[PDB]
Amino acid sequence: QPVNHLVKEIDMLLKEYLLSGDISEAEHCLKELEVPHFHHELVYEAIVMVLESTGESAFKMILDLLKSLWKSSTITIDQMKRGYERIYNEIPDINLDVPHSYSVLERFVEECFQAGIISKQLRDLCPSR
Repeated sequence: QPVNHLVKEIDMLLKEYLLSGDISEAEHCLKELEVPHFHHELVYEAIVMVLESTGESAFKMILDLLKSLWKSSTITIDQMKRGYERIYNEIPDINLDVPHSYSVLERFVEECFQAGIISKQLRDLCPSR
């Protein structure tokens, strides 16, 4: 299949963040991509990475990145909503691939709500509930 160059760049950005811990680098690289109508894909891929990870480090790191991106006006409400809704749609299959993903997703969504970055409506739409 042909390369989706932008998916590749978003995955590289997220992996570089998880490996380096450098939130500012991640933010700057996202802005340099200049893809504000594909920020739903950043959100989607970031949450999939949390679901696929082990231990707590990726969960916290991705939480902190999404917190900063929302709070800095880098992701619009529509893009944020669509990223989470895309995860909510695909979670049955993600959960088959990675058991107990419903519970990880629910914890992640609750922590995002506790951080002020998603509406109560969007939290409540999580199918784990």
